[PDB]
Amino acid sequence: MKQYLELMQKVLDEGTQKNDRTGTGTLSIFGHQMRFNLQDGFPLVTTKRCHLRSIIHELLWFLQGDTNIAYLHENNVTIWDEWADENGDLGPVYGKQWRAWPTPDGRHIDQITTVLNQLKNDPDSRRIIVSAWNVGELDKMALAPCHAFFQFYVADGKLSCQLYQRSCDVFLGLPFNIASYALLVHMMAQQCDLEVGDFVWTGGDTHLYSNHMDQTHLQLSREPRPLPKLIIKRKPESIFDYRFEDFEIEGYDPHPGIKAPVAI
Amino acid sequence: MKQYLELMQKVLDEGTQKNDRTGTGTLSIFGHQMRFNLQDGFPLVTTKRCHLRSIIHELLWFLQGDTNIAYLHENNVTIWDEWADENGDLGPVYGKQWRAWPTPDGRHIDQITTVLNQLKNDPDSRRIIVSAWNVGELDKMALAPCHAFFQFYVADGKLSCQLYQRSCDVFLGLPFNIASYALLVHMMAQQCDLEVGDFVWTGGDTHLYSNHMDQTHLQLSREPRPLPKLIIKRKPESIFDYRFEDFEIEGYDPHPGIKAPVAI
Ligand SMILES: C#CCN(Cc1ccc2[nH]c(N)nc(=O)c2c1)c1ccc(C(=O)N[C@@H](CCC(=O)O)C(=O)O)cc1
Ligand SMILES: C#CCN(Cc1ccc2[nH]c(N)nc(=O)c2c1)c1ccc(C(=O)N[C@@H](CCC(=O)O)C(=O)O)cc1
Ligand SMILES: C[C@H]1O[C@@H](n2ccc(=O)[nH]c2=O)C[C@@H]1O
Ligand SMILES: C[C@H]1O[C@@H](n2ccc(=O)[nH]c2=O)C[C@@H]1O
Repeated sequence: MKQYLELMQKVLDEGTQKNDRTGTGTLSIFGHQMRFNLQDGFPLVTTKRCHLRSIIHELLWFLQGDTNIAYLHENNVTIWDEWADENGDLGPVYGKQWRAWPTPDGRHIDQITTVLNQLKNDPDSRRIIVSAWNVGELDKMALAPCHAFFQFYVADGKLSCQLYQRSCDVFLGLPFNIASYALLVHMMAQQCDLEVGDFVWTGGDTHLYSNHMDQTHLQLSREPRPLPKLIIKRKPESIFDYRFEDFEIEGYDPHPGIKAPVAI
Repeated sequence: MKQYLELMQKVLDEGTQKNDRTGTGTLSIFGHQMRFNLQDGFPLVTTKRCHLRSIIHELLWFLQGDTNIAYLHENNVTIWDEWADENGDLGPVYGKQWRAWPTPDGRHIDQITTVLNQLKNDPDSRRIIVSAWNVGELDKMALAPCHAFFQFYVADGKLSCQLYQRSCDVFLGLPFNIASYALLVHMMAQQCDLEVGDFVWTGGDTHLYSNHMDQTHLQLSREPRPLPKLIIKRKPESIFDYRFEDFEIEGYDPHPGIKAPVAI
């Protein structure tokens, strides 16, 4: 996509070499922002082939509150296996913080049905936030939340969302995280009878690992293709009632897949 | 400053008209980021006289983990009055979250000591974050945090910071928060023997109240002058024992103050 390829060229032209926990080495810039107007097409990268099947099942899993990879295995998704313990558990990550964030006095807040009552009854609220970054449970988590915090906004009968991603692997993770959120925004907009506004992405430490460099320049040599289209064949009673089958992507013509190692 | 004046102009040009919770009405955009290189000078506005005495007692009040306006009345700063109760408490806002975030199991987390040790023992960390958006305790706060989340970063011996502001009064609140956070990056860099880097400001619902149009046009017609320079006169034993005496600004020659009505 024009925004994505421009970002990669920006950490390659402006990035500094860092070191990290996986010990792999990275080129890194700090602070970046881009916008996808969702009326223009579903933001799924066309200059390498992406696997939607993993993106829809991961999102459906987050919305059910589940944090054990059993659901994901049932559906042939293996994206979280490396971080999951003996029993499939990932600890209190995204799904749990979203559906049941624990309070000091034993309550639990459901941040997804809350954001939906705000979109319905007070869409002009400046408080329409969901946060996965609970400081109090980070130590019990498999990996610390990358897509940490996000906020919805309504303007001319259209729903917009801004994510703050504190750490971004531009080659491997970012294709995934922007199609995940663009898909959450069509689901909230279908439920609130609103149109789709924009997906604003904001990055903290936005980087490219050293062992993703030739791949990065291979992708960068491709001309982006026309952006796909999301067709939803049903309007479930709730945001928690979607199924994989209700989602169709039309017009998707990517350049060939590019393979690359995942850091530990 | 040029970055700040441009956002004022982006909200008047592009802003949508919204009805906010005070009934006053706002010119509003969603999603904006501004980068400040703190080597080029202290980012205090010069097209209107900003008052650093309130900016600095509030930040030392925050680092103390105090949520009561008592200390703030002793130093003649009146910014928190109409939101405190009849005993002076604001409930667990910023300072309580920064110094003592409560787990569901009794314990507390000191996010500034956590960040101090990360900049001194793991400076390449992509988790150098402090958050004040505690979803369990939002009910308990006199006002939900506007400056909700921030992340530090170190690259070639420089300390950077990025703040996410979910709500921003451009004419009134924004000069205050830019000076406040840029001030903390100097404190942190001084304790951690680092040089100062960029101050990335990202905003969600960025807005200008309708009753602030006159003052905006007045300020938008004034030319930005040289940024001040900040001096920290002595080096304290920790970040917790600084005082108002320790801070100074040479070369700050601003335009007159500009008086504006506050909305509640
Ligand atoms: C983001 C996210 C969720 N996640 C979780 C997640 C966890 C740790 C991480 N660690 C690193 N180094 N990079 C990541 O982006 C990352 C992502 C993902 C997990 C696997 C793949 C992956 O291996 N990629 C594809 C290859 C093609 C593609 O990029 O889609 C694959 O399925 O093999 C992607 C995302
Ligand atoms: C941001 C923040 C913290 N805060 C808290 C805070 C809380 C609620 C708010 N509500 C509204 N409507 N706008 C705000 O900017 C705002 C700010 C502030 C409090 C007061 C001033 C203010 O009125 N500044 C005046 C007078 C202060 C002075 O004399 O120094 C000025 O003209 O500078 C700014 C920020
Ligand atoms: C933890 C490492 O994987 C990256 N990562 C992880 C999860 C995710 O949603 N997106 C992403 O890019 C961040 C960092 O490079
Ligand atoms: C809640 C109202 O006050 C504003 N507000 C509050 C605190 C702060 O630091 N900055 C700011 O702009 C946001 C909105 O106009």
